[PDB]
Amino acid sequence: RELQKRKRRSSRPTIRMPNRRKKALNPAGNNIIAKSWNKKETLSQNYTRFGLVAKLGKATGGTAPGNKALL
Amino acid sequence: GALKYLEELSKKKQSDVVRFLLRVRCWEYRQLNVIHRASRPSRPDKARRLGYKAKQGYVIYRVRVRRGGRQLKYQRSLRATAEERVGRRCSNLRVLNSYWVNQDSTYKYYEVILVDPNHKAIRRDPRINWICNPVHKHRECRGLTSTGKKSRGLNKGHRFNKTRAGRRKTWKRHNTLSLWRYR
Amino acid sequence: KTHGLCRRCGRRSLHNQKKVCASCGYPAAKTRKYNWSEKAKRRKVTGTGRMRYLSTVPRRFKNGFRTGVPKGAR
Amino acid sequence: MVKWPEYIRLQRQKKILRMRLKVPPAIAQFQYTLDKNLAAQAFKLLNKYRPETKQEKKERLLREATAIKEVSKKPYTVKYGLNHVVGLIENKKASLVLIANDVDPIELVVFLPALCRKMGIPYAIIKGKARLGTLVHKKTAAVVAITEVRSEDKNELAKLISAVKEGYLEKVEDTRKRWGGGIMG
Amino acid sequence: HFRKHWQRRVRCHFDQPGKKVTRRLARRAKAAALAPRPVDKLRPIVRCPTVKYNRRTRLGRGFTLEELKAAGIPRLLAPTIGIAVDHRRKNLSEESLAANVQRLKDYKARLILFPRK
Amino acid sequence: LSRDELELIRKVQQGLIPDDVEDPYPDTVEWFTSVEEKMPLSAAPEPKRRFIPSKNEAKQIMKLVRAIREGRILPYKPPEEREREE
Amino acid sequence: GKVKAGQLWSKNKEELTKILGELKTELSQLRIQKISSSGAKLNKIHDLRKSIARVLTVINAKQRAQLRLFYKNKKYLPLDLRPKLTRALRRRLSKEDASRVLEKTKKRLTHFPQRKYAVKA
RNA sequence: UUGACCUCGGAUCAGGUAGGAGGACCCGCUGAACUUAAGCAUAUCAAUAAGCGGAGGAAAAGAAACCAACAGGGAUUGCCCUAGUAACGGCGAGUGAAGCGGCAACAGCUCAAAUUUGAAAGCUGGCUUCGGCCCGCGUUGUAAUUUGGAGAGGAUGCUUU
Ligand SMILES: [Zn+2]
Repeated sequence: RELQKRKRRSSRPTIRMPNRRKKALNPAGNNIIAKSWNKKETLSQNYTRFGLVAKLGKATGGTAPGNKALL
Repeated sequence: GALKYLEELSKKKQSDVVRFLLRVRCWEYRQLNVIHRASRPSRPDKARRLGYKAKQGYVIYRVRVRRGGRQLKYQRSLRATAEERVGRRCSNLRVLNSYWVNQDSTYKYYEVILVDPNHKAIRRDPRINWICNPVHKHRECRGLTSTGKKSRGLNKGHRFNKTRAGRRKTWKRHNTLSLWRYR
Repeated sequence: KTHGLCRRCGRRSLHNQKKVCASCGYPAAKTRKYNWSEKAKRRKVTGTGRMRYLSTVPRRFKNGFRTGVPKGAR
Repeated sequence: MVKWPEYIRLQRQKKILRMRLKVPPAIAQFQYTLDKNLAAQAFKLLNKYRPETKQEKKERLLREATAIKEVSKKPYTVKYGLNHVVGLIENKKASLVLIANDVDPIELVVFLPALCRKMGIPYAIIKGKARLGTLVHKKTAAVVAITEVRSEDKNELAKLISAVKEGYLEKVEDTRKRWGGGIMG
Repeated sequence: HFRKHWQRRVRCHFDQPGKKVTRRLARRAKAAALAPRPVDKLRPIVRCPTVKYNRRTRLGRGFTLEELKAAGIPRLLAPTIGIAVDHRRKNLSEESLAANVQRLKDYKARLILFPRK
Repeated sequence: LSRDELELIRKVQQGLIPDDVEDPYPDTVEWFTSVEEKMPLSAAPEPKRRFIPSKNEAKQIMKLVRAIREGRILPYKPPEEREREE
Repeated sequence: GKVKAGQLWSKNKEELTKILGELKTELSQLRIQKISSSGAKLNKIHDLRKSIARVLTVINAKQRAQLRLFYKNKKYLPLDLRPKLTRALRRRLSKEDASRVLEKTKKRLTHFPQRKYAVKA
């Protein structure tokens, strides 16, 4: 708190952190999945459009109609 | 080869050979310093099964600890006190392990295998360089050696219900009032 | 006087006979600090001074703790 | 009067303690060591069968490498190393075993005379682990063993074996069982 | 039951939807890393221990070595192609063996394995 | 001999006096080592490596051959050539 | 009085030393005579101080560059010529040391790597 | 006389490392009293506060000397219910878990006990023309192989870099 009060009255700049995440949220590359991945679609909808299974476990909630990814 | 025989001999500590050798060594250690560097392990089978290697970066340190109570008993083990005293003398080393070597009427003697984390022979070996990570700074002070693991009750089962994941973390988990959003 | 100037904290709290500071404990390596006084801990906390070096660390972290010069520098 | 240093006094008092206590027979057997002549004969044979140093090994390997650039029998050497020699004794491969008498953790070698007696390998206790060390190009050697030799001196090895089993084993046979030391008198 | 200082140990959960968003983004990151692969591993069907739950079944930890050998899947290849292996479990009966073997051949029937290079 | 050494001996001896037995220092009876073991203790097979030339030395020699072919190391010269050269 | 930086970058050591000497002498004389009737002398004094700072910076940079050219293949560098980082960053395991594996692990990873696959719906 | 070994020391010798801070969360050690029981001492407060030691971005725990009595489960951690149940208690005040079940996340491994013995095959330093040369550590054991729901050695024929 005293440190934050000090920086408020200090002429030293506020060091803004960029939002660099450790893990990327979208697949990338020149492979098949990367050129057909919709960044505005979820994992289940993307794997539905691919024709693949996303989760091999037991269903844990209700799904949207035409899920086809949560086996 | 010979280490099997030494293990069987170490299992008979009141036999004539082992009793004679223990008494002569106790006399010498009593007249040495409290915490003194040991050139080689007096029990090579025991040190070898605890992870000691005849390699640059490995050090033995013999230490005597006054035995008896602290009728308030010290909940800290005498072996834990030994590792802590040696760890302060060798503040640049990491305590790997320790083992009983001798006992007298007023002292109990232990040997502590230490490892240098800055030696290149240790930093290049994938079997020991886990100790080079800074999360292993002073393992003897946080109950992370063998005596620390025993005294904290870190065992599986119904007998170790309140201590198997940490006693104070379990107590904080049981004494926390969880209020959700939809009540 | 009872208390003289201390070298570490700069206060007139160093006992003239015991030669021990009542505010920081100057001959001891560790600075005197107690958890029953939060006000005392916040009067000498990290951030109440000049920060000659600790204020330069976040900018060096932001660029990855890099060395060298930009390309084309003179 | 004058004051002696501490470690020298510890050394001399460890002498007197190890020689004037009632020593158990397994430790008291190590005070009976080979004579000068038999140790000289044994070391003549073991000096005939020394291993190669690092320089000779790299030199020989360079010779084979350039011979390949431009046939052998099994090498016969003195066998050393405590666990290796114990494994050789247990499998009845060793022919003669020489055990040093000044191994500081003496537990590493107390069972060795009894083991050699049980499996039937002739053994002898020699003066100096540093002597066995010079033979194998190391600083020290707790025990050395010879298993088999080249043809041209097999007879000599046999005589040496017989020598120790007539010159050391029967002189030790009665005193290998008795406690040593004491201040009676 | 407020005998102790419960004020210092009240845990609220105003970060429940934020943690749900964090969990979904972690699953998305797992999807990004394992792009054609499922984010989950295949797990066997096991029976619930006690007599109260003996009637129902659930997902286990990993397939038995006998189940993998009977399905025709080698032990060392199995963790690298999305199957979980448990060396502690035993079959003990011919009915769990057949069920999990059927599960493994059903998984094999619907798998697109790519060559190494 | 001297009194101090004998005092030390008596101290460490009193540390090793079992007075509850009639004979604290009996003669050793070889109840186990008197019988001889005629066969080895291990019935394990001998590895083929103990009958064939060394494979580690073969790898080392091939590494040396690769080093000579790259000119990285100098080849073999017999010691009399090194003596007459120097 | 005022000197640009690139002109200082072009010159060599003895030259930069003689501008350093003449600037210091001019600053000393102007500080002596500036105690009376300080008019435009103040701006010149400030500019001269900045000029000495620039010259000292250029000589220090050239000297450290030459010292780094000396220690290009030597194993140990002076502590002034080593990267600072942090104390913990200087003590952590190196990239070559941390990425090392055992031979058994390398064999297992060589012959049984993680495979690419897809379960079809 | 000379040279090894072992042990104990010195050096403003070379290369390193520790101390302090911070301490919300974490791992240990140590450890009260008020208060409640309309008095109070067992109990409670509380294995809390204060005090001391030690880390990190998380820590700790962790791949069963486990749970179970099953048609069985299968490292650790955390959420939900279990459950104010079992159990213990001036059986008063009260104290108070765990297995199963649903979920989140999932990942497995390294040594010691073996003889490489047809070849210490291993490693720290110094010198470098940077390619390979010396001293040392080490046989009282450094590499490879193996870690008990395993494994080794031979034989065998496919399949892998
Ligand atoms: Zn002060």
